[PDB]
Amino acid sequence: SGFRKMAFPSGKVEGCMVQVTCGTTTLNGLWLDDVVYCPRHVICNPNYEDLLIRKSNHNFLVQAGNVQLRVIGHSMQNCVLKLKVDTANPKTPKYKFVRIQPGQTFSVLACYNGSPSGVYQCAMRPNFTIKGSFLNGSCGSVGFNIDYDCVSFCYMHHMELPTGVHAGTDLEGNFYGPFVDRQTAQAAGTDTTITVNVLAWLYAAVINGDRWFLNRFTTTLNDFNLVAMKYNYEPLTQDHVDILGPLSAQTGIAVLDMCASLKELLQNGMNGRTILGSALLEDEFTPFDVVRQCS
Amino acid sequence: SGFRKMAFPSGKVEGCMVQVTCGTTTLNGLWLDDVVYCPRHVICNPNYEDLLIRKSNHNFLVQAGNVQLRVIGHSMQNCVLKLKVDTANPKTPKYKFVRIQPGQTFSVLACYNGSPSGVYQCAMRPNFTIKGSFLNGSCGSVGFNIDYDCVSFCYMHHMELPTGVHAGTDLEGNFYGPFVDRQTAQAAGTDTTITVNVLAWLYAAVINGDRWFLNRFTTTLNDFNLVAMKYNYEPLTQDHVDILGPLSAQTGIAVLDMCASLKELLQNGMNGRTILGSALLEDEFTPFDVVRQCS
Ligand SMILES: *C(=O)c1cccc2c(I)n[nH]c12
Ligand SMILES: *C(=O)c1cccc2c(I)n[nH]c12
Ligand SMILES: [Cl-]
Ligand SMILES: [Cl-]
Repeated sequence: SGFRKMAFPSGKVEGCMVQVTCGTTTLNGLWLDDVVYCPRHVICNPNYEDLLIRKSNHNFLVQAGNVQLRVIGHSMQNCVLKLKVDTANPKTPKYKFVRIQPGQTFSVLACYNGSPSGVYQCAMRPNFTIKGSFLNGSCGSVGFNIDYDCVSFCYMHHMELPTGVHAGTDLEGNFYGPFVDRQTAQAAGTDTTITVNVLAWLYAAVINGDRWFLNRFTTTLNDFNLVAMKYNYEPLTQDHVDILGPLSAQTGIAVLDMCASLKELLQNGMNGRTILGSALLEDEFTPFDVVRQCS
Repeated sequence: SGFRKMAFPSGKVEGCMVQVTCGTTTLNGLWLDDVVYCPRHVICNPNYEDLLIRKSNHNFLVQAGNVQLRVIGHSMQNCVLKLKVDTANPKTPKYKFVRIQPGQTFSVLACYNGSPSGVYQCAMRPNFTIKGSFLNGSCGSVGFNIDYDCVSFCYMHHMELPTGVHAGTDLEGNFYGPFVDRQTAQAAGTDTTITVNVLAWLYAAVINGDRWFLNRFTTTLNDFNLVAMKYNYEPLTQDHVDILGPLSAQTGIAVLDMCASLKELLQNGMNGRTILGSALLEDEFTPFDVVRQCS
């Protein structure tokens, strides 16, 4: 019983975190086999190809705890620097670089000066920002999922935007969203609520005995989607209805009956009631998150 | 910027988690130096001294990943079993066994069959329960804080109570609260809201630019405490006012001015507004948690 924002155990990622310094700029890197990955900003209008051609291997200080790693090669891939080192990280887990979709969740290991500070779950918002928790020095901190023994790295932290939300890249240095790794007027676009996640979370609440918000009513996909649009919820698709199948089955509540409940919650609010300890409709749990945690 | 329920990085604890089996009962243990700690329930009205005297070392299967640990001694300390093993855990961190107070937070590493599944933050409620997330098999999962390099273990998971909340022990096997490790009519007592934490979190919101709920008003400790009692909030003490000092100073808001804001929030509710992404007054962040995460 119970329902928490649960992160993956961070051990496998902690053994990969290093400190990278160039000049008087320090930030975090990720040490997998004999490569260290970090934000190319570590070498800072800028023209990064110009800035990098002016560097040598000896201009990069990499520290894994105490041990200094010798840099023997450097190259840029999009917004990430790859520092080749003379030692394979003996703690390298099985890993993959995957890009996630808006609406998907991942764990963030927040790190300062190469030292892990804390782990929390995040969703990629529809507007390709994340509502993270990051202070000066967290640049290079990574986001990940773990399946069996395999770490799927999906995010590397770069920027804080003016609304206090966060912007970064996948591990091949491609930004999520229309953001750049320099100072501009850039701002988060308008965001939406992740409908499939809100329905997943209502399923979690049912599995955990919160049933107050249910009703005998139903609706069609199309009449649901007309109320969705009105309250800045993204459209529900048949794929979404299909991925909610296993939760529908476990609870005996049709997806379109759960939609009728959500329409009533959006039209009436909660009348001072809570669901799974929240007074608002939570949208940062995926169907997979609910199945992973509930039973 | 941002404010998340952040857990400690779990690596140091993951390297200590083992599986313990006795008969057909399996649960989790904690392997520190040459001792394994687990819930004595693993040997299950029961009379545990009777049950334990009937066991031998060979009746305990301890598995650290694949490696079977040889049990060379067994003893009971309150509700915890101590299995002496022939090998010191080479991954033992610096550690302490500390008992926490109601209102204090800790990280939970939820584990199944000796394998870590997920990490989340919990508070010890005033009624000495925790609102955890635990499924069958999580028995033995531990709660902890980390200071520098030192793991302070504070909780070992035992029971789910009929409201779906959780009960366990400190690492010397002394229960938090008036609970026993057997089936009875036992239930959580009435709970209260942790006032000092709610004020800490309002400070976090200010540090992060949520200031809508502030007012020009003040109150005394005693007039605050009269509204506290009415809404099932615990009393605020001068110690509490003292521990809020550093957050008061950083924000320039007197503790008793923040109390006046809280009284208004309790009397009026939020009028459909949010604070740090919540529509209700959050009480599971300590003053230390806010200082740790904010700046
Ligand atoms: C990390 O701190 C980081 C990464 C990319 C761009 C920037 C900027 I402008 N300031 N810090 C950055
Ligand atoms: C762990 O599962 C555990 C610990 C203590 C007591 C009990 C009981 I009764 N069922 N499971 C227990
Ligand atoms: Cl790999
Ligand atoms: Cl120690």
